Amino acid sequence: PDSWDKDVYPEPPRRTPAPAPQTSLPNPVTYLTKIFDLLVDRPVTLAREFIEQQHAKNRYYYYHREFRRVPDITECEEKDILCMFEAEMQWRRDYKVDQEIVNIIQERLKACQQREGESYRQNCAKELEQFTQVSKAFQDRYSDLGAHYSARKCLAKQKQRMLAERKAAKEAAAA
Amino acid sequence: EHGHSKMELPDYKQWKIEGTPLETVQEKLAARGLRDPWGRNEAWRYSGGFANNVSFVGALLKGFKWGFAAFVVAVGAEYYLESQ
Amino acid sequence: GAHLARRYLGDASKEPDPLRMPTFPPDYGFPERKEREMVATQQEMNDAQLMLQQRDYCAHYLIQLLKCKRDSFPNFLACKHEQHDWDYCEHLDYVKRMKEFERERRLLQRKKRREQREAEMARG
Amino acid sequence: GGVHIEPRYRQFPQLTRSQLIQAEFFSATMWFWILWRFWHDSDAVLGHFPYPDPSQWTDEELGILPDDED
Amino acid sequence: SFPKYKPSRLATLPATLDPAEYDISPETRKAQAERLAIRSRLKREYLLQYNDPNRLGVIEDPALIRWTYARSANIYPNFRPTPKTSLLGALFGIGPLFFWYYVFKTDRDKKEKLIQEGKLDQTFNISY
Amino acid sequence: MLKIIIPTTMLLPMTWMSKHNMIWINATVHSLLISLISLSLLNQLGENSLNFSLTFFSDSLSAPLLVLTTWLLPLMLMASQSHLSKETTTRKKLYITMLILLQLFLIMTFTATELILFYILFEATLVPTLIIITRWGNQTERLNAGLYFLFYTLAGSLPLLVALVYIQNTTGSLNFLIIHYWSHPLSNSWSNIFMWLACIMAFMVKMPLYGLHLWLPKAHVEAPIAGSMVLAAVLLKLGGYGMMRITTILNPLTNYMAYPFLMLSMWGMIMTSSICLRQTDLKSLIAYSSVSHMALVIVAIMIQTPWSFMGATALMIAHGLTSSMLFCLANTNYERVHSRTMILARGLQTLLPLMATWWLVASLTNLALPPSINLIGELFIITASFSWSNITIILMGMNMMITALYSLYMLITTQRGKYTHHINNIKPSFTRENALMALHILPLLLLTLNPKMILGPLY
Amino acid sequence: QQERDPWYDWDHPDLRLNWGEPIHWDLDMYIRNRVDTSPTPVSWNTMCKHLFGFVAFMLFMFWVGEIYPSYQPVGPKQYPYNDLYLERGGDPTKEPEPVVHYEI
Amino acid sequence: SDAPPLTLEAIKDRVLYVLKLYDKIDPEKLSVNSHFMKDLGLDSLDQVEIIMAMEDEFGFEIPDIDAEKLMCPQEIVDYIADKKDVYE
Amino acid sequence: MTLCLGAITTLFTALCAITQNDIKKIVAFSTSSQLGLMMVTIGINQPHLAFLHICMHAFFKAMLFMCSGSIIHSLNDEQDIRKMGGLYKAMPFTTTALIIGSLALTGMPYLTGFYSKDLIIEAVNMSYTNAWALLMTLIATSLTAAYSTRIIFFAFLGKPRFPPLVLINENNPLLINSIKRLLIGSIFAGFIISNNIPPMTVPNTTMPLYMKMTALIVTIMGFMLALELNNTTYYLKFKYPSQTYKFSNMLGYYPSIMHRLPTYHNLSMSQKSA
Amino acid sequence: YRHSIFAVTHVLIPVWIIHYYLKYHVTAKPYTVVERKPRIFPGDTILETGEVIPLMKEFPDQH
Amino acid sequence: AFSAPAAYLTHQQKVLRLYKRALRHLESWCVHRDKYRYFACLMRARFDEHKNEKDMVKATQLLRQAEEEFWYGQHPQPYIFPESPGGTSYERYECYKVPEWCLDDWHPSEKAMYPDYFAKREQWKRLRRESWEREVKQLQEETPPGGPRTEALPPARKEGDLPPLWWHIVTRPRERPM
Ligand SMILES: CCCCCCCCCCCCCCCCCC(=O)OC[C@H](COP(=O)([O-])OCC(O)COP(=O)([O-])OC[C@@H](COC(=O)CCCCCCCCCCCCCCCCC)OC(=O)CCCCCCCCCCCCCCCCC)OC(=O)CCCCCCCCCCCCCCCCC
Ligand SMILES: CCCCCCCCCCCCCCCCC[C@@H](O)O[C@H](CO[C@H](O)CCCCCCCCCCCCCCC)COP(=O)(O)OCC[N+](C)(C)C
Ligand SMILES: CCCCCCCC/C=C\CCCCCCCC(=O)O[C@H](COC(=O)CCCCCCC/C=C/CCCCCCCC)COP(=O)(O)OCCN
Ligand SMILES: CCCCCCCCCCCC(=O)SCCNC(=O)CCNC(=O)[C@H](O)C(C)(C)COP(=O)(O)O
Repeated sequence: PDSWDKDVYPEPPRRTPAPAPQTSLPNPVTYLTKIFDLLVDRPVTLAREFIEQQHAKNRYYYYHREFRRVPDITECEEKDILCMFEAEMQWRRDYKVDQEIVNIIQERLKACQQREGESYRQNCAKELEQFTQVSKAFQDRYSDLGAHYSARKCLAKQKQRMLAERKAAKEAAAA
Repeated sequence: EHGHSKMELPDYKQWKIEGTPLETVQEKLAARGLRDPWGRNEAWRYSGGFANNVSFVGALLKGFKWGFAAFVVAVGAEYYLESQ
Repeated sequence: GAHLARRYLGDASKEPDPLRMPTFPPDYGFPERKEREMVATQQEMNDAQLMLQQRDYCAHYLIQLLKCKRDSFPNFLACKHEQHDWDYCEHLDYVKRMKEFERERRLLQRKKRREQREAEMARG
Repeated sequence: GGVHIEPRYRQFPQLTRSQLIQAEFFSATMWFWILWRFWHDSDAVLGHFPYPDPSQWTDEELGILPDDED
Repeated sequence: SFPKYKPSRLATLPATLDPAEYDISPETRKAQAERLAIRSRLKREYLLQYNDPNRLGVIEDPALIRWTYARSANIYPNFRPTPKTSLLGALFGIGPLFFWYYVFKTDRDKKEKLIQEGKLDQTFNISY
Repeated sequence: MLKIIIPTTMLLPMTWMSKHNMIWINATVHSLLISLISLSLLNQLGENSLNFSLTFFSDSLSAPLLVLTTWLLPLMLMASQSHLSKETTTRKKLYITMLILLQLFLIMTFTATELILFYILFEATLVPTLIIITRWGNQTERLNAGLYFLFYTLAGSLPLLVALVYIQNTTGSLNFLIIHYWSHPLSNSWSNIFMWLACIMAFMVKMPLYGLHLWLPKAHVEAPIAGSMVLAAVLLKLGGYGMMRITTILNPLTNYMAYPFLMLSMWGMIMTSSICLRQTDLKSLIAYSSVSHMALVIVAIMIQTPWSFMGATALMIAHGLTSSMLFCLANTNYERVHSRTMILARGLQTLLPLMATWWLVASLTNLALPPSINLIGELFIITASFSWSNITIILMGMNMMITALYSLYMLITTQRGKYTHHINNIKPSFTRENALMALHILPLLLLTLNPKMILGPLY
Repeated sequence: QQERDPWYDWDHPDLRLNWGEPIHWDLDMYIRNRVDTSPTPVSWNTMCKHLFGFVAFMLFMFWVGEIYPSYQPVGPKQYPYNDLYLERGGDPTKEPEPVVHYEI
Repeated sequence: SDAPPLTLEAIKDRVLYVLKLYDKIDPEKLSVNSHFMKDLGLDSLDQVEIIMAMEDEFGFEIPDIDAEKLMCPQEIVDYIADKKDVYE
Repeated sequence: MTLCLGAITTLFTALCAITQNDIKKIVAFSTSSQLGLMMVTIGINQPHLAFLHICMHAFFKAMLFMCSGSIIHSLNDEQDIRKMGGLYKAMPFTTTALIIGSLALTGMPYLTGFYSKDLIIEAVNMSYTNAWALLMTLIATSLTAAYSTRIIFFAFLGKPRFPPLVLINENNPLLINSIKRLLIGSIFAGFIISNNIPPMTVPNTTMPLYMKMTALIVTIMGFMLALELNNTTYYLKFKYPSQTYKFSNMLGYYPSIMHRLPTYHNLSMSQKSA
Repeated sequence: YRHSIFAVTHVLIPVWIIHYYLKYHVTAKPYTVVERKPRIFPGDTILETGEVIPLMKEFPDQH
Repeated sequence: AFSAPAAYLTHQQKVLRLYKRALRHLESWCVHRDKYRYFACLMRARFDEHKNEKDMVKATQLLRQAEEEFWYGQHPQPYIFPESPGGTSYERYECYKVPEWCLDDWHPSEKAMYPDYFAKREQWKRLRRESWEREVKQLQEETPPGGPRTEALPPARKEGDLPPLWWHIVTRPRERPM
């Protein structure tokens, strides 16, 4: 279906074996599916088609809101309140988008395990690698901030991480 | 629609200890100098359709005869149908 | 089971420990060492997606049995021969495992006998 | 939805022939099924593949030498 | 002779095994007569109040009111700080708090040390 | 925000100039309309807040509490209609005036963009409730109860006032937005320890915290029915809202100052629950259950994680609704028997079956049956506490079990068994009481369909 | 209160109480829905000894069975591709050391 | 259930039927109003065994306090009828 | 842990069952023993076998409770097996269904209980587990046979022991049809379901002859022993019970102690301290 | 007659509503219904592509 | 149940009660009828051996060792009739028992159905109203001073009188109301 992007939600080509029946016996599954089609799919399709025509008679549009970019917290004065307000709003929007990225990756992982079946451990290794990376980055960004999180606290966490990394690199080089 | 049919009790002279384990009980009691005054009260438990018992193995083989007969018939039919 | 009684009431070192079996090199007995062969490839034995524990040397018979069970669906008693073949393959695999256990037991026996003989010769 | 049957008061109760024939029939089919399954499928109880005797195996296929070579 | 039955707190002695009921004296008979008398007086009072066609509402029970008042409102005026009361109160009111504080403080200290050393493996731990 | 405040004020002239026999009708209708109007506050943002003006603002933590506050008044009027029948018109108008004043104070409290204004209204709520408790109370202990309910409260919040002004002399502002944006860490000092204590103790005394809960059984047992409804449902949540608001300036001291209270809560939730097992009074039983639930909310707020806060908000809303329902049911029993003892009237399912159904639903909701919002809150708090320290589950688990016990105990003692033989004045339940029960319970089961509306600003 | 007379005409037949009689302090503890103290056929101490002894014996025997398991005279199950290395976890870039099964 | 609604005549017939199967009592002498101790010369133990027999006959048991003061077949019938709420 | 818990559960509950007098209590302890067997199966890493056993136990245990309810209703709400006598002939349909259900429960070959329980025992015998758990499972099988014997013997074989007014009646189509559907199920569902599902585990193709027949051996031994012990009740000898009988009849004394010692000490504290 | 109306108003209407809801609302979003991938054996052919899977390696067949 | 209790049980009553309990527990132990008959006659013979004993001290020393012997061999799971205080259906119908006075609260639309029943009910109410006023005076004059000594009531002695306190004994709900 075109309602969603196939690249953001990938799927293997879904090859299904042709049905060849060794036994002459008429299986009940085919006949049951034929009666189900005749009694359910046709009337449902007619109703959906009628609704779609009534919708096409009245077509109107809605748009995805675009947000500009604003200076973040790293370039705001100590007590300047307006720049802090704008930077905080921008950081919160980025946080929400980050949550949804993690949601997307998790969805791919959840779907793959079910889709693969009994061979999931070998098959889902690629998906697992992606979720591992995304979860690690998200954990570095936003873990242990607390209930009263803000852009200043995230920046402080990042600064302490960068200081630790620089000290470790200097120690290893000077070892 | 309920069971209002005027059920009438049997005659009490019908119940006798004779031919039941209660007679044996009365013998073992009289060998001591005693008697069972209620022996005729429970005689109805050994009189009617309750006289004949079934053993445990007899109970487990409730439908063995007809089952075996049907099995033999079916085996004969299958043998005669395959050897064709 | 008798092996349980022999190991738990007799000499524990006399008999193999199933957790650490085998304790002897495969080529110790004879240098021929014929290899175990499989029929099912990696990919088709993945596409059949049997189970990790059903993925053993008997897998081709299992795949044939599954093909039967899928084709002759309405009559669930058509493919019985492939069930028998898979059972036979598992039986042969189990007999091989029993042979391995017996070989390990006899090798331990002969090693301990050699140790006792060497001890006696060194003493005398 | 049944029929009228009165109590008996110290006699055997009344029985319909239908329940008797039904009980006999169902026990009969159970026993027929057991016998038929035993005849056609006997390996499920007595086994099918013989259990080999480990002591009967010769030393040649067991990969063992007569305690002198290796 | 058969093995003796030993009564306990949660499995009391049967009436038929009481030695008291076999030591019968006229004083005990008088006591039992008096107990039956007072019980029957209370029963007569209740039944007279109970069969009255005029009566509507609930027959107030002084015993029930006494029970609830004694359990609820009569405790503190009869309270006296004694060694038993003080020790039991201190134990049952202070010991659990300090026990749980020690447990939780110790657990959090070990977890914090592990995190600082880096060996805890918090992979996939996002929601806290 | 004035679109809710002004009608709540016009409720007073409407009540005072109404006819003698039309005060209840007018008050109920217009309270329902104000609730409908306040419902529009639920449309919230993931961004800052609904800053209406310099004085009032709304958030997704304030909005559910405001909606509950506006919705509770019609229920209190319906409940109070019965036991005030033989009362003069002037005194009935004064009763309705007390209720309206309390709602107005609560509404202005939950918006309250500044902290001294919040303190002033948070303290103004004391007077109408004190008058209601000590004036229209049945027993002779009510006076004593009122005293407790007052002085405890003030003893907790008089230091807070001092702390507040001190903050404004160092920070320069008490506006919550500026307080959030310019927050600074608290150094580990004795002065900062005592400032933390002053900031927290006012809301701990009103939660109530275990050991500071003694005023609560007294005030809840001795108050009239509307008093009990508002004390259990809304007034307990003032402490939760205040502690959620004020902990933004207490970090990182809260990391280690929370230990004495957490224990007091975690052990407390056990003790109070155990108390409910041996209780001869219905109102006392419900009050102690309230203490247990609010202790769980305390633990949530002190842990200070997003899941803790979402769970605490959900549990506060759910507990308000359920405790109000239980108090109303017990009052329906009391109006018939006049005794308030659990063991006196028994086997009422035989005489009042639909009321037995109401009892069952209220008990199940208290017992935290999924997917009710009670269990959503409790489960989120349990998960957050488990992440805090894995051993907490033990205590948590015990509390769950104990809760079920006493809940079903209260259901089996009063509804099941054989009826009391000498009580023959148990009339059939009126339409007013059944409507009251339905209006209590239907919003809970409707809210379980849209939980994000009560999950707070961290959703 | 489970051990009162069930055939007396109590005013509260379910609670087995009479109107006006003194009420025990712990009535809500003994209400026939809760702890009862009625005598039992077997003495309390004997019941405790038997229950504790059975449980302890079963625990000890389970530990003994853990020490002395039961199994079959067979070798370990053999799996083809380096003990199913790729299908169990994976790591296809590490070149794990090969294990070859013995044919006997 | 499907239990027939037993009547006073049924209770009396069953009580006398059970009594006649007691060989210690002569069937000719026994009457509905015949006393147990004086008119039939029976013991107290005989009375308790009679009460247990009636209990096993009717499927419900009589408290010892009530049972010990049932001395005629008529009052046993009356007791059973009052216990089971028998109209006619 | 799962294996050990299941083993102790099945042994203890069957042991309590073999000496009960209430028919519903006997069936309840049978259910608990079967659940213990299911958990034993879970412990030895056979989840699909446990699921199959769930599916078959549904059929035959449900129909067993059907039959118990039929007897209880027909004897005017009497549940003790002491007061039910000869019901083999007085109620034939009820008798036949129960005999079938007891045969299925005790793992009679080619019945609904065979295709699960036989495989359970085979898998437990030929796996790396406790010796104690194995022994408990085998003794539980014997005790299962024992209490099935007890039910049949005490409710269907002897002389009648119910009150004189006979009210026995099965002749209602609802009861008959409801019982017969589950009877057909508990006869044929084993073969049908086993042959229709795909292979979900490696079978036990080769087994020692005595190990293949162990389940039948223990079941027959339990049958014979319980029958012989029940046949001594007709003897004109009367002796006081032993300690083991009192232990098994009062449910290992667990409901006494545990429903008096903890609860008391809790409620007491709840009033005295808290 | 009764069974006809029962099957119409208790089976057909719910299945119609559920089928419409699944086919046109639940399916419109990704990963809402994830179906287990069907088994492929040596010797089948795929409808979508048509390639035939090669047979196995002719294991030595005897008994 | 119905009968008013006494202050104490005499030795005769205690011996009879032990006899009844022992017979019941023998019946529980001896499931079959003939075996029970044999052992019940044996117990009866063993029971009346001391029937003609005269002194009180040895008779009370008996019935005591007898009771200890009972408690040793008391069948931990005795047979209980289904409706007895231990049976499986002891209070099964106590949830279907509704008091009569509930009918006073019926809506007149409900009372419109069953008009004959409520006419009879009103006649019963008037009868109770007169009888109670007579009963109070009868019980007042008949009772000894200082309170009753037993909870046993006198019958009606006049012509139109009714037994004192009869309303709540006559109008029991039923044994099986529904
Ligand atoms: C590997 C080789 C393979 C071959 C193996 C051998 C082949 C078979 C050999 C048989 C061996 C024994 C089988 C017979 C069982 C006995 C039955 C019997 O006669 O009972 C009558 C008799 C008393 O009868 P009663 O008092 O007259 O009853 C009054 C009426 O009869 C009231 O009666 P009722 O009408 O009310 O109801 C009757 C009911 C009531 O009767 C009872 O009271 C039942 C109680 C005993 C039966 C329980 C047996 C199961 C044992 C498992 C226990 C596990 C260990 C527990 C640990 C406890 C720790 C303290 O009895 C029954 O219904 C039937 C009973 C069971 C028979 C059917 C099953 C038996 C076969 C299964 C067992 C062996 C085969 C296993 C298969 C696998 C192969 C290995 O019971 C006994 O005396 C018990 C005998 C043995 C018990 C041993 C346990 C004693 C523990 C004391 C302390 C020990 C020290 C511990 C130290 C710990 C320190 C911490
Ligand atoms: C009544 C029912 C409950 C109601 C609420 C009760 C809860 C109130 C609890 C108040 C929180 C804790 C109070 C003080 C916490 C500070 C930590 C201190 O106690 O621990 C040690 C402090 O050592 C000693 O405790 C010093 C204080 C000793 C004197 C206090 C009295 C102790 C018991 C009094 C309890 C009375 C409470 C009720 C009062 C009415 C740490 O050693 P140190 O490294 O050096 O100091 C660190 C702090 N610095 C860095 C800022 C300096
Ligand atoms: C229901 C009962 C509850 C009772 C309330 C208990 C909480 C008590 C909280 C303390 C009370 C005073 C709070 C202080 C006001 C905040 C302002 C502040 O902290 O400023 C500090 C001042 O802090 C203080 O002065 C506090 C001193 C305490 C004096 C009053 C003691 C009252 C009793 C305290 C012990 C009990 C505390 C816990 C009780 C728990 C509840 C029972 C810094 O002052 P500076 O000198 O300007 O800066 C230092 C650098 N030069
Ligand atoms: C399994 C259960 C085991 C039970 C074990 C118990 C064994 C029982 C053995 C008891 C031994 C005795 O008899 S103890 C003997 C107690 N002492 C006497 O009996 C002396 C005078 N007897 C009486 O007064 C009686 O009531 C009597 C006259 C019989 C009736 O009188 P009635 O004219 O008013 O019917």
